[PDB]
Formats: sequence, C-alpha cells, structure tokens
Amino acid sequence: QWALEDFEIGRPLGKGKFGNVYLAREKQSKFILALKVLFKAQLEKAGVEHQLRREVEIQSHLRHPNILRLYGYFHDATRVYLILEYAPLGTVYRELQKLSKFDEQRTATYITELANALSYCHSKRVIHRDIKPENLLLGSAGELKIADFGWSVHATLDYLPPEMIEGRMHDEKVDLWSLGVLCYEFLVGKPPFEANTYQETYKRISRVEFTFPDFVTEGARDLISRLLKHNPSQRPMLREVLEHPWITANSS
Ligand SMILES: Cc1nn(C)cc1-c1nc2c(-c3cnn(Cc4ccccc4)c3)c(Cl)cnc2[nH]1
Repeated sequence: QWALEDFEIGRPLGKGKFGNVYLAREKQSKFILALKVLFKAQLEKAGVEHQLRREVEIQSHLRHPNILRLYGYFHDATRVYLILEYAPLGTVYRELQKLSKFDEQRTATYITELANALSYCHSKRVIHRDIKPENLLLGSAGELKIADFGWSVHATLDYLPPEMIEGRMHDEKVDLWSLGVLCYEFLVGKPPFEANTYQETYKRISRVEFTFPDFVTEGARDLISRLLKHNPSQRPMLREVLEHPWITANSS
C-alpha cells in the first residue's frame, strides 16, 4: 500500500495534457524518482483509462537501459500516480532547441540507442508509436531513455507515418518512420514535415514531401530516405539501420 504522503514533491519536471510530473523522494529510503500525477477526471473525460493500463502494464514489464523504468503505481480518490525512474540530464527536446541542432556523431549515437530500445520493444511485439523528442530523456551518463508509453500497444502529427494518419492497419514499421523523422530533426533542427497548419502537415506526410538542407551528407540523406517510405514494407528492419554505414562510421 503506497500512498501520496510517502513522498516529498520537488520541482515540477514536465507539464501535460492530463497530468504533470514532479521530482520526488520517498521518505523512508530517500529515493529520488520522477512522479507522474494523472487526473482521473480528465482521463475519464477523454476516455483513456485503457491506454493508461496499457502504458503501465507495458512499461512495467520492460527491462532495457534505454527505456525509462516504471517502478510501480498507486492512486487516490481524485488522481493517479505513476512512479517513474528519474532522468537527471533532462529531455532531448530541450537539448535540441538549446543546441540548435546535433552533429552527425551525437545524432547517430542517439539513433543506435533508440534502435536498440526499439528492437527490444519489437522483440516483444510492442509498438511505441509516439516517439518524439519530448519523450526521449537523458540518463545520468547522458544515455537516451525513451518514455511515456501513453500511445503504445501491439501489432500533433509530425512524427506519425502515413498509414497511421490515413487510418489504416499498422505495425512495427511505424517506429521506423519515427526513427526517420527523428533522425532528420536532429540534424536539421526541424522535422521534415513541419508546417504552420495541421492539414498542411497532413498533406506533406501523406505525399511524403521533404527536402534536405545543403549541410546533410549523402550518408545521412541515405538513411533517412530509406527510412521514410510511404510503403511500410520498403522501410528497413532495425538490424539494417544499425548497420547502416553512415551510422557505423559515426555512431558511438
Ligand atoms: C525536464 C527535465 N529537466 N531535467 C534536468 C530533468 C528533467 C526530467 N524530466 C523527466 C520526466 C518527464 C518530464 N516530462 N515528462 C513527460 C510528461 C510530462 C507531463 C505530463 C505527461 C508526460 C516526463 C520523467 Cl518521466 C523522468 N525523468 C525526468 N527528468
């Protein structure tokens, strides 16, 4: 029986649609962790109880150095608390906008981290689907740790694949797309399909319309091209990515 006053709540780490996340310390052990607080009301209202059960049930039974651990859960009358591992070095999201953009070496590292983490998820038939820089956290060693399985399951739209947005059947190849989009954003500082309008982005994703800035190598260009295909099955397995020369050359 875990309950709210077993923890002391620190600065608010993230804000969210439904709930927030704070730094927290369990009193008995002095254990630092992140503590997601969700609001029953808003969840019921948007009817996502199932997806929360999913997230929890999925992230709870996952073991990998690049996947934010989920230690436990509990809830009171009004809210639900998710007890999570804490990422000292923050989010890649801020990391990017802070650094403007990433070199090929950092980029290719973060990708192999993801690809590893994703292989794993797929090796358990789990599609994250919602992979974006505000879901990628940095460990104390600066390692990438994916998180927020609020849209995870089994076999804004910038990071969604066409099949998804059009309302069609999808699979592990979803993450491959995201891996693509993500790789592009690291190098360029902006997602390939970004746009002022929703339905404008939709079109660009649907028609697959992107164009590399001058400063991206044929190598990078390559990977990204192979990775962003309208046809899910044209997209490389994760093994293929991991051994993509440009990644080999520069990953670490
Ligand atoms: C931000 C930030 N700066 N520094 C130095 C560390 C962090 C940090 N954030 C986290 C976080 C964290 C934050 N946001 N989110 C996602 C979210 C937020 C609000 C509602 C729903 C989902 C996770 C976590 Cl879980 C786990 N560890 C974290 N560490």
